[PDB]
Amino acid sequence: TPREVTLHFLRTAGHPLTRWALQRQPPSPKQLEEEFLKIPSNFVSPEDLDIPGHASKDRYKTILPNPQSRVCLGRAQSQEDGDYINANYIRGYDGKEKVYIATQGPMPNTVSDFWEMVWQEEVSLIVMLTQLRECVHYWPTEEETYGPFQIRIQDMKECPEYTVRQLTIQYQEERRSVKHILFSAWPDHQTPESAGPLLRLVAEVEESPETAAHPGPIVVHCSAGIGRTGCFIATRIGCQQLKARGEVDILGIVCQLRLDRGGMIQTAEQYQFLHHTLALYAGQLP
Repeated sequence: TPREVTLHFLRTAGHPLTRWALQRQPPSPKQLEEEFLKIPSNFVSPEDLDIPGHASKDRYKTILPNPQSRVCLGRAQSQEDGDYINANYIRGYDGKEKVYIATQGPMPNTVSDFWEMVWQEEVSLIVMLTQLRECVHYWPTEEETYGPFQIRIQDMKECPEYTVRQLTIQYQEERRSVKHILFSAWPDHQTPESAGPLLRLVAEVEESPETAAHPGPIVVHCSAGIGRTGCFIATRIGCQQLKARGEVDILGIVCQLRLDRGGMIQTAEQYQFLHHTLALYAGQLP
C-alpha cells in the first residue's frame, strides 16, 4: 500500500513553528534536509492518467497533473478535441479550495489551451516565475488573437524586481481584465537571489484588487509548474499563517501542496529558503 502510505504521511505530517522558534531557534540545516527527504512526491504515473495524446501537451514526461485536482477544459469556447492541460487546482490558506492553479509555462502548442483555462476559470491574476536566460511569449506586444480570444496589453510597468502587465481578454461581447506579473531572476532548481524581492512579489499579489463575487484562482506558472510555483505558493500561505496565527507549519504546507499537485517544491535548498523567507516576514509583523 505505498499509495496509502504516501497519502497517510501527507495528510498527517506537521511541524508547527512559532514566530519565535522560526526567527530564533529554527530546525537546523541537517534537520531540514532530513525532513525534506521524507516528504513523498505524490507524483502520478503515466498509468494513472487515461488521456490519449496528453504527452504532446506536457513539457516533461514525468511531471503530470494529479487526476483528482486536474483542471479539465470544458471547451465551452472552442471545438478542440479533448480536455487536457497540465495544471491543477491548489488549495490556499486554511484549505480554501481553488485559490491557485499551478501549471507549466505554455508550450507553443498549448498557448490556446492556456487562455481557454484563463477564461473558463475566471482568472484575473497570473504570476510567471522565470530566469532571463531561460517558456514562450504567450501574451502579445500590443494585440493578438489566440483561438477565440482577443488579448490586448493596456499597460506595462517595470518594477525593480518584476514587470506588471495589464491585459484584457475578450470573447464575443465580454472583455475581462487580467493582471500579469513576470518575476525574473529565479533560476530553475534554485532560489531567488534573496527573500526581499519574493516577499515584495507576494505583497504585489496581495494588493491586487479583487472585483468578483467569487474570485477565480490565481494562475502561478514556471517551466515545470512545480518547483518555483510551489515555493511561491508555500511562501504566500506561510505568510498568511504567520499573520493570522503567529505560527506556521511549513512541513504541513508543503504536504498539502503535494496532495494538490505532485512534486511541489523541488529541492532541500528551496525548502530551507522557505524557512529563511518566512523568518524575514515574521519580523515585519506587529
